[PDB]
Amino acid sequence: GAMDEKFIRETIETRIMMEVFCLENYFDKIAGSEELLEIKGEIDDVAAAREIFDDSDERLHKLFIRASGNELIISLYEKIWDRIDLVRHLNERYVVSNREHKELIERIISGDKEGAIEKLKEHLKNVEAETIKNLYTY
Amino acid sequence: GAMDEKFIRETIETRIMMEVFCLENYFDKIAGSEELLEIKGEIDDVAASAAREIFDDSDERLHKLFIRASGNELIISLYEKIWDRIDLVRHLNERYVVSNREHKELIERIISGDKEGAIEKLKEHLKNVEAETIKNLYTY
Ligand SMILES: [Zn+2]
Ligand SMILES: [Zn+2]
Ligand SMILES: [Zn+2]
Ligand SMILES: [Zn+2]
Repeated sequence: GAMDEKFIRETIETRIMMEVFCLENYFDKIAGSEELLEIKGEIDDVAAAREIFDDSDERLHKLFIRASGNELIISLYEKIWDRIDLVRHLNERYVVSNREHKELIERIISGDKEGAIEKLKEHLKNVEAETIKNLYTY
Repeated sequence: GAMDEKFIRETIETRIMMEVFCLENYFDKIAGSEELLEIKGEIDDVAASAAREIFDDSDERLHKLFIRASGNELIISLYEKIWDRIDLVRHLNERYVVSNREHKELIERIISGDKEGAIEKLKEHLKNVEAETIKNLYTY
């Protein structure tokens, strides 16, 4: 099939399914992880947010999945990662996605589980909307 | 790795992740489907005690329906990828009568519009299946 609106929407919906489940169910492990603080540091360390982005982005989303310790979930996420990576490269949103990550991280470390789950959904839906908005602006 | 408790628990957790997401987000499509009613009919057409022939066919169809209703081909394809594993785990412990009862209750919650209760029942069903499979991992 084509690289089209449906392909994009399916990718982001799958991410919401997986990443939000893991954030919700492994919230305390994520919040307590050294990896989270390292990612936060990498974001905080710069004003922009092109260099910051690709690393920090993959690391943050993959952390939520890894924290499950469920090797089947981890493997399924790795299986679809090239597709996830394609879709993220369709539209450059470094500054704004970075801001959303930073806010997500602060909700997590401050213990606002309900708000972190909301922010992760909002973030993925925002990314989706902007990617679809720009599908014909190449 | 081994076919052990962790393997089993990971399988059921994955199913809860996928199937509950799809039931929650495509509830009205599932509730309105002809397939759901065909499955219910197949369950209702034999005694609670006769679930064995019932079971394999109705069970795969019911769980796969939830996924299919998403219309998300990536989700559908990932569920298909893990299906042989799901099918292994279900075969580890024979629970035909009781799982069939749980399917019937789940279906009734769906067709009656009780979305919150259907989601609860699906989770309870998968967790009940998990617990019994682990309970019996050394009773072979
Ligand atoms: Zn790149
Ligand atoms: Zn992101
Ligand atoms: Zn069989
Ligand atoms: Zn079942």
